[PDB]
Amino acid sequence: KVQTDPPSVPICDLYPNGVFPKGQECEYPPTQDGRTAAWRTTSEEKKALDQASEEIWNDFREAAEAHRQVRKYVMSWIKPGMTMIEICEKLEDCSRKLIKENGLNAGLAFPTGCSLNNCAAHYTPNAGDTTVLQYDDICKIDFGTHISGRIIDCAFTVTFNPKYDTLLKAVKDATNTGIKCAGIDVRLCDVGEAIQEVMESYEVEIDGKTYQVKPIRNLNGHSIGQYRIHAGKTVPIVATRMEEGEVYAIETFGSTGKGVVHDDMECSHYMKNFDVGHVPIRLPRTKHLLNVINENFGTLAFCRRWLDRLGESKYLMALKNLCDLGIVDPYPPLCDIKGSYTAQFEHTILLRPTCKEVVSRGDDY
Ligand SMILES: CC(C)Oc1cc(N2CCNCC2)ccc1-c1c(C(N)=O)[nH]c2cc(F)c(Cl)cc12
Ligand SMILES: [Mn+2]
Ligand SMILES: [Mn+2]
Repeated sequence: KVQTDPPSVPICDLYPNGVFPKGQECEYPPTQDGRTAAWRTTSEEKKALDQASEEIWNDFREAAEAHRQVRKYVMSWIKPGMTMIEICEKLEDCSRKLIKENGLNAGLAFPTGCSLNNCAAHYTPNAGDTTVLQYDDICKIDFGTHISGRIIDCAFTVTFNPKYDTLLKAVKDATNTGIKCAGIDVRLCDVGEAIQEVMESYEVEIDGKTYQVKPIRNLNGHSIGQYRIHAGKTVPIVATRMEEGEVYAIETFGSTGKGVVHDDMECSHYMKNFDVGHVPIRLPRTKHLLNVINENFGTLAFCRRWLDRLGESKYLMALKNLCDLGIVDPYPPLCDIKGSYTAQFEHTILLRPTCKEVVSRGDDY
Protein backbone atom coordinates (compact mmCIF):
# COMPACT_ATOMS: atom_id res chain seq x y z
CA LYS A 1 0.00 0.00 0.00
CA VAL A 2 1.25 3.56 -0.89
CA GLN A 3 0.60 6.93 0.80
CA THR A 4 -1.96 9.25 -0.83
CA ASP A 5 -1.74 13.06 -1.37
CA PRO A 6 -3.19 14.47 1.02
CA PRO A 7 -1.96 11.67 3.41
CA SER A 8 -4.90 9.43 4.50
CA VAL A 9 -3.40 5.90 4.67
CA PRO A 10 -2.62 4.83 8.30
CA ILE A 11 1.09 4.20 9.02
CA CYS A 12 0.38 0.52 10.18
CA ASP A 13 -1.20 -0.13 6.67
CA LEU A 14 2.00 1.09 4.91
CA TYR A 15 3.99 -1.40 7.08
CA PRO A 16 1.79 -4.58 7.38
CA ASN A 17 4.54 -6.67 9.18
CA GLY A 18 4.46 -3.94 11.85
CA VAL A 19 8.15 -3.05 11.38
CA PHE A 20 8.50 0.74 11.11
CA PRO A 21 11.33 2.93 9.70
CA LYS A 22 14.12 3.72 12.17
CA GLY A 23 14.97 7.32 12.91
CA GLN A 24 18.55 8.66 12.77
CA GLU A 25 20.95 6.27 14.57
CA CYS A 26 23.97 7.86 16.26
CA GLU A 27 26.92 6.42 18.07
CA TYR A 28 27.02 7.78 21.64
CA PRO A 29 29.33 10.79 22.25
CA PRO A 30 32.78 10.05 23.78
CA THR A 31 33.50 10.88 27.42
CA GLN A 32 35.92 13.42 28.98
CA ASP A 33 39.27 11.63 28.10
CA GLY A 34 38.02 10.91 24.55
CA ARG A 35 37.21 7.30 25.29
CA THR A 36 34.36 6.33 22.99
CA ALA A 37 31.05 4.68 23.76
CA ALA A 38 31.27 3.03 20.25
CA TRP A 39 31.62 -0.38 22.07
CA ARG A 40 27.79 -0.22 22.70
CA THR A 41 27.08 -0.66 18.92
CA THR A 42 28.98 -4.01 18.87
CA SER A 43 28.35 -5.28 22.45
CA GLU A 44 26.47 -8.63 22.38
CA GLU A 45 24.89 -7.82 25.80
CA LYS A 46 23.75 -4.33 24.57
CA LYS A 47 22.36 -5.80 21.29
CA ALA A 48 20.23 -8.39 23.23
CA LEU A 49 19.03 -5.73 25.68
CA ASP A 50 18.13 -3.53 22.65
CA GLN A 51 16.19 -6.36 20.93
CA ALA A 52 14.30 -7.17 24.16
CA SER A 53 12.72 -3.68 23.76
CA GLU A 54 12.23 -3.84 19.92
CA GLU A 55 8.36 -3.66 20.30
CA ILE A 56 8.76 -0.40 22.28
CA TRP A 57 11.19 1.26 19.76
CA ASN A 58 8.83 0.07 17.08
CA ASP A 59 5.78 1.86 18.63
CA PHE A 60 7.85 5.15 18.81
CA ARG A 61 8.88 4.59 15.12
CA GLU A 62 5.26 4.22 13.97
CA ALA A 63 4.33 7.37 15.98
CA ALA A 64 7.40 9.23 14.46
CA GLU A 65 6.52 8.15 10.87
CA ALA A 66 2.98 9.59 11.44
CA HIS A 67 4.62 12.78 12.80
CA ARG A 68 6.99 13.12 9.75
CA GLN A 69 4.17 12.64 7.22
CA VAL A 70 1.74 14.89 9.11
CA ARG A 71 4.27 17.75 9.43
CA LYS A 72 5.38 17.46 5.72
CA TYR A 73 1.69 17.83 4.72
CA VAL A 74 1.27 20.85 7.13
CA MET A 75 4.33 22.62 5.60
CA SER A 76 2.82 22.31 2.06
CA TRP A 77 -0.39 24.23 2.99
CA ILE A 78 0.28 26.36 6.13
CA LYS A 79 -0.17 30.00 5.03
CA PRO A 80 -0.97 33.46 6.39
CA GLY A 81 -4.74 34.10 6.13
CA MET A 82 -5.76 30.77 7.65
CA THR A 83 -7.29 30.95 11.12
CA MET A 84 -5.37 29.15 13.99
CA ILE A 85 -8.51 26.91 14.39
CA GLU A 86 -8.42 25.85 10.66
CA ILE A 87 -4.65 25.05 10.96
CA CYS A 88 -5.07 22.93 14.14
CA GLU A 89 -8.14 21.09 12.87
CA LYS A 90 -6.64 20.30 9.45
CA LEU A 91 -3.36 19.03 11.09
CA GLU A 92 -5.21 16.99 13.81
CA ASP A 93 -7.61 15.38 11.23
CA CYS A 94 -4.54 14.07 9.29
CA SER A 95 -2.78 13.09 12.56
CA ARG A 96 -5.81 10.98 13.74
CA LYS A 97 -5.96 9.22 10.34
CA LEU A 98 -2.20 8.44 10.10
CA ILE A 99 -1.85 7.27 13.68
CA LYS A 100 -5.11 5.24 13.22
CA GLU A 101 -6.70 6.75 16.38
CA ASN A 102 -7.95 3.99 18.71
CA GLY A 103 -8.87 5.21 22.19
CA LEU A 104 -5.86 5.28 24.49
CA ASN A 105 -3.96 2.67 22.36
CA ALA A 106 -3.13 5.04 19.45
CA GLY A 107 -3.74 8.74 19.07
CA LEU A 108 -2.79 12.34 19.68
CA ALA A 109 -0.45 12.69 22.66
CA PHE A 110 -1.24 16.38 23.14
CA PRO A 111 -2.96 19.39 21.51
CA THR A 112 -1.43 21.15 18.52
CA GLY A 113 0.62 24.04 19.78
CA CYS A 114 0.69 26.97 17.33
CA SER A 115 2.14 29.70 19.61
CA LEU A 116 2.80 33.02 17.96
CA ASN A 117 5.52 35.64 18.21
CA ASN A 118 6.44 36.38 21.89
CA CYS A 119 4.40 33.30 22.90
CA ALA A 120 6.63 30.28 22.89
CA ALA A 121 4.47 27.35 23.97
CA HIS A 122 1.06 26.02 25.00
CA TYR A 123 -1.20 28.19 22.90
CA THR A 124 -3.87 26.35 20.90
CA PRO A 125 -7.13 28.18 20.01
CA ASN A 126 -10.28 27.56 22.11
CA ALA A 127 -13.74 27.67 20.36
CA GLY A 128 -14.58 31.15 19.00
CA ASP A 129 -10.91 32.18 18.63
CA THR A 130 -10.76 34.38 15.49
CA THR A 131 -6.89 34.63 15.40
CA VAL A 132 -5.65 34.53 11.79
CA LEU A 133 -2.00 33.60 10.94
CA GLN A 134 -0.13 36.72 9.61
CA TYR A 135 2.76 37.13 7.14
CA ASP A 136 5.06 38.43 9.96
CA ASP A 137 4.05 35.72 12.46
CA ILE A 138 6.66 33.28 13.87
CA CYS A 139 4.55 30.18 14.59
CA LYS A 140 5.75 27.21 16.71
CA ILE A 141 4.02 24.05 15.47
CA ASP A 142 4.30 21.54 18.30
CA PHE A 143 2.19 18.39 18.09
CA GLY A 144 2.40 14.84 19.42
CA THR A 145 1.41 11.35 18.33
CA HIS A 146 1.60 8.10 20.32
CA ILE A 147 1.28 4.32 19.91
CA SER A 148 0.50 2.51 23.22
CA GLY A 149 1.63 5.63 25.08
CA ARG A 150 5.07 5.77 23.36
CA ILE A 151 5.03 9.51 22.74
CA ILE A 152 6.63 11.53 19.95
CA ASP A 153 7.12 15.11 21.19
CA CYS A 154 8.44 16.97 18.14
CA ALA A 155 8.22 20.64 16.97
CA PHE A 156 9.37 23.15 14.40
CA THR A 157 8.91 26.84 13.61
CA VAL A 158 6.92 28.23 10.68
CA THR A 159 7.71 31.65 9.16
CA PHE A 160 6.90 33.38 5.84
CA ASN A 161 9.12 36.48 6.29
CA PRO A 162 12.88 35.76 5.79
CA LYS A 163 13.78 38.32 8.55
CA TYR A 164 13.58 35.41 11.08
CA ASP A 165 15.95 33.10 9.09
CA THR A 166 18.99 33.58 11.36
CA LEU A 167 16.82 33.23 14.55
CA LEU A 168 15.51 29.79 13.26
CA LYS A 169 19.09 28.74 12.29
CA ALA A 170 20.31 29.57 15.89
CA VAL A 171 17.56 27.49 17.54
CA LYS A 172 17.83 24.59 15.06
CA ASP A 173 21.66 24.60 15.66
CA ALA A 174 21.16 24.75 19.46
CA THR A 175 18.64 21.76 19.32
CA ASN A 176 20.95 19.74 17.06
CA THR A 177 23.81 20.46 19.52
CA GLY A 178 21.75 19.22 22.50
CA ILE A 179 20.86 16.07 20.48
CA LYS A 180 24.61 15.50 19.61
CA CYS A 181 25.71 16.00 23.24
CA ALA A 182 22.94 13.72 24.61
CA GLY A 183 24.00 10.23 25.68
CA ILE A 184 23.98 7.45 28.30
CA ASP A 185 25.69 8.77 31.54
CA VAL A 186 25.89 12.34 30.14
CA ARG A 187 24.97 14.90 32.85
CA LEU A 188 21.74 16.83 32.04
CA CYS A 189 23.47 20.20 32.85
CA ASP A 190 26.26 19.47 30.29
CA VAL A 191 23.61 19.12 27.52
CA GLY A 192 22.07 22.42 28.74
CA GLU A 193 25.46 24.20 28.80
CA ALA A 194 26.22 23.05 25.21
CA ILE A 195 22.74 24.28 24.05
CA GLN A 196 23.27 27.75 25.65
CA GLU A 197 26.80 28.18 24.20
CA VAL A 198 25.62 27.53 20.60
CA MET A 199 22.37 29.62 21.05
CA GLU A 200 24.20 32.72 22.40
CA SER A 201 26.90 32.57 19.63
CA TYR A 202 24.22 33.93 17.25
CA GLU A 203 23.35 37.61 16.85
CA VAL A 204 20.30 38.46 14.69
CA GLU A 205 18.96 41.59 13.02
CA ILE A 206 15.11 41.89 12.83
CA ASP A 207 13.53 45.17 11.54
CA GLY A 208 16.66 47.32 12.10
CA LYS A 209 17.18 46.03 15.66
CA THR A 210 19.92 43.59 16.80
CA TYR A 211 19.83 40.87 19.43
CA GLN A 212 22.08 38.20 20.81
CA VAL A 213 19.77 35.12 20.77
CA LYS A 214 18.75 34.12 24.34
CA PRO A 215 17.70 30.51 25.20
CA ILE A 216 14.40 30.51 27.20
CA ARG A 217 15.76 29.38 30.56
CA ASN A 218 12.43 28.19 32.05
CA LEU A 219 11.54 26.06 28.90
CA ASN A 220 13.55 22.85 28.93
CA GLY A 221 14.06 19.42 27.40
CA HIS A 222 12.68 16.52 29.42
CA SER A 223 12.39 12.80 29.87
CA ILE A 224 9.31 11.09 28.42
CA GLY A 225 7.58 8.12 30.05
CA GLN A 226 4.71 5.88 28.93
CA TYR A 227 1.53 8.08 28.74
CA ARG A 228 3.73 10.73 30.44
CA ILE A 229 4.91 13.71 28.29
CA HIS A 230 7.24 14.93 31.11
CA ALA A 231 8.62 12.01 33.17
CA GLY A 232 10.37 14.32 35.71
CA LYS A 233 13.96 14.72 34.42
CA THR A 234 14.79 18.09 32.81
CA VAL A 235 17.59 19.28 30.50
CA PRO A 236 18.34 22.69 32.21
CA ILE A 237 19.84 25.70 30.38
CA VAL A 238 22.88 26.76 32.55
CA ALA A 239 23.95 16.23 39.03
CA THR A 240 21.27 14.14 37.17
CA ARG A 241 22.47 11.87 34.36
CA MET A 242 20.75 10.51 31.28
CA GLU A 243 20.33 6.73 31.70
CA GLU A 244 20.13 3.70 29.36
CA GLY A 245 16.65 3.00 27.93
CA GLU A 246 15.44 6.55 28.74
CA VAL A 247 13.56 8.68 26.13
CA TYR A 248 14.08 12.42 25.87
CA ALA A 249 12.44 15.38 24.21
CA ILE A 250 15.38 17.61 23.27
CA GLU A 251 13.89 21.05 22.79
CA THR A 252 15.30 24.54 22.72
CA PHE A 253 13.70 27.95 22.43
CA GLY A 254 15.52 31.07 21.30
CA SER A 255 14.18 34.51 22.06
CA THR A 256 14.81 38.21 21.26
CA GLY A 257 13.12 39.11 24.58
CA LYS A 258 14.00 38.52 28.23
CA GLY A 259 14.62 34.79 27.68
CA VAL A 260 12.03 34.02 30.43
CA VAL A 261 8.37 33.06 29.78
CA HIS A 262 5.39 33.95 32.02
CA ASP A 263 1.75 32.63 32.04
CA ASP A 264 -0.26 34.73 29.58
CA MET A 265 -3.62 34.70 27.65
CA GLU A 266 -6.45 32.24 28.31
CA CYS A 267 -5.73 28.60 29.10
CA SER A 268 -6.40 25.96 26.44
CA HIS A 269 -4.14 23.05 27.55
CA TYR A 270 -4.92 20.67 30.42
CA MET A 271 -3.68 17.36 31.69
CA LYS A 272 -4.57 15.10 34.61
CA ASN A 273 -1.88 15.07 37.33
CA PHE A 274 -0.04 11.75 36.57
CA ASP A 275 0.32 10.90 40.30
CA VAL A 276 -3.35 11.51 41.32
CA GLY A 277 -5.16 8.25 42.11
CA HIS A 278 -8.94 7.66 41.96
CA VAL A 279 -10.89 10.62 43.48
CA PRO A 280 -14.64 10.06 44.29
CA ILE A 281 -16.78 12.97 42.97
CA ARG A 282 -20.51 13.48 43.58
CA LEU A 283 -20.91 16.93 41.78
CA PRO A 284 -22.71 15.73 38.62
CA ARG A 285 -21.03 17.87 35.92
CA THR A 286 -17.56 17.55 37.56
CA LYS A 287 -18.01 13.75 37.86
CA HIS A 288 -19.14 13.48 34.23
CA LEU A 289 -16.20 15.62 33.00
CA LEU A 290 -13.60 13.59 34.89
CA ASN A 291 -15.14 10.38 33.40
CA VAL A 292 -14.84 11.95 29.90
CA ILE A 293 -11.13 12.84 30.65
CA ASN A 294 -10.32 9.34 32.10
CA GLU A 295 -11.95 7.53 29.14
CA ASN A 296 -10.57 9.68 26.30
CA PHE A 297 -7.26 11.07 27.58
CA GLY A 298 -6.20 9.30 30.80
CA THR A 299 -2.84 10.93 31.70
CA LEU A 300 -2.37 12.38 28.16
CA ALA A 301 -2.92 16.09 27.56
CA PHE A 302 -6.06 17.60 26.06
CA CYS A 303 -7.56 20.98 25.16
CA ARG A 304 -11.00 22.52 25.34
CA ARG A 305 -11.57 21.98 21.55
CA TRP A 306 -11.11 18.24 22.18
CA LEU A 307 -13.87 18.42 24.84
CA ASP A 308 -16.17 20.38 22.37
CA ARG A 309 -15.65 17.75 19.64
CA LEU A 310 -16.79 15.01 22.14
CA GLY A 311 -20.11 16.89 22.38
CA GLU A 312 -19.31 18.32 25.81
CA SER A 313 -20.69 21.71 26.84
CA LYS A 314 -21.06 23.79 30.09
CA TYR A 315 -17.86 22.15 31.36
CA LEU A 316 -15.86 25.26 32.32
CA MET A 317 -16.95 25.28 35.99
CA ALA A 318 -16.49 21.47 36.05
CA LEU A 319 -12.94 21.88 34.59
CA LYS A 320 -12.12 24.71 37.03
CA ASN A 321 -13.30 22.33 39.88
CA LEU A 322 -10.93 19.56 38.61
CA CYS A 323 -8.02 22.07 38.48
CA ASP A 324 -8.91 23.51 41.99
CA LEU A 325 -8.94 19.93 43.37
CA GLY A 326 -5.49 19.30 41.81
CA ILE A 327 -6.83 16.37 39.69
CA VAL A 328 -6.21 18.22 36.38
CA ASP A 329 -3.55 20.88 35.92
CA PRO A 330 -3.99 23.86 33.55
CA TYR A 331 -0.96 24.55 31.24
CA PRO A 332 -1.50 28.17 30.06
CA PRO A 333 0.36 29.78 27.13
CA LEU A 334 3.94 30.67 28.04
CA CYS A 335 5.00 34.04 26.69
CA ASP A 336 8.11 36.22 26.70
CA ILE A 337 7.81 40.10 26.72
CA LYS A 338 5.49 41.90 24.26
CA GLY A 339 7.23 42.59 20.96
CA SER A 340 9.73 39.70 21.36
CA TYR A 341 10.23 36.80 18.90
CA THR A 342 10.56 33.14 19.91
CA ALA A 343 11.48 30.07 17.84
CA GLN A 344 11.53 26.37 18.73
CA PHE A 345 12.89 23.09 17.44
CA GLU A 346 12.30 19.76 19.15
CA HIS A 347 13.04 16.07 18.63
CA THR A 348 12.30 12.84 20.52
CA ILE A 349 15.44 10.69 21.14
CA LEU A 350 15.65 7.05 22.32
CA LEU A 351 18.67 6.19 24.46
CA ARG A 352 18.80 2.60 23.16
CA PRO A 353 21.48 0.27 24.70
CA THR A 354 23.42 0.08 21.38
CA CYS A 355 22.94 3.68 20.03
CA LYS A 356 21.14 7.05 20.27
CA GLU A 357 18.16 7.21 17.93
CA VAL A 358 16.66 10.56 16.86
CA VAL A 359 13.42 8.66 16.12
CA SER A 360 11.55 11.84 14.94
CA ARG A 361 14.37 13.06 12.61
CA GLY A 362 13.14 13.81 9.08
CA ASP A 363 14.65 15.12 5.83
CA ASP A 364 13.07 18.45 6.92
CA TYR A 365 14.73 18.94 10.39
C1 LIG B 1 6.66 23.83 29.64
C2 LIG B 1 6.01 23.08 30.77
C3 LIG B 1 4.89 23.87 31.42
O1 LIG B 1 5.50 21.86 30.17
C4 LIG B 1 5.19 20.75 30.94
C5 LIG B 1 5.48 20.64 32.29
C6 LIG B 1 5.09 19.50 33.02
N1 LIG B 1 5.38 19.39 34.39
C7 LIG B 1 4.63 18.43 35.22
C8 LIG B 1 4.80 18.73 36.70
N2 LIG B 1 6.25 18.78 37.05
C9 LIG B 1 6.94 19.81 36.26
C10 LIG B 1 6.81 19.50 34.79
C11 LIG B 1 4.41 18.48 32.34
C12 LIG B 1 4.15 18.58 30.98
C13 LIG B 1 4.53 19.71 30.25
C14 LIG B 1 4.21 19.76 28.79
C15 LIG B 1 5.05 19.56 27.69
C16 LIG B 1 6.52 19.52 27.54
N3 LIG B 1 7.24 19.77 28.63
O2 LIG B 1 7.02 19.30 26.43
N4 LIG B 1 4.24 19.52 26.58
C17 LIG B 1 2.91 19.58 26.94
C18 LIG B 1 1.76 19.53 26.15
C19 LIG B 1 0.56 19.66 26.76
F1 LIG B 1 -0.58 19.64 26.02
C20 LIG B 1 0.45 19.79 28.15
CL1 LIG B 1 -1.09 20.00 28.90
C21 LIG B 1 1.57 19.83 28.92
C22 LIG B 1 2.84 19.73 28.30
MN1 LIG C 1 6.70 19.69 22.28
MN1 LIG D 1 8.52 18.81 25.04
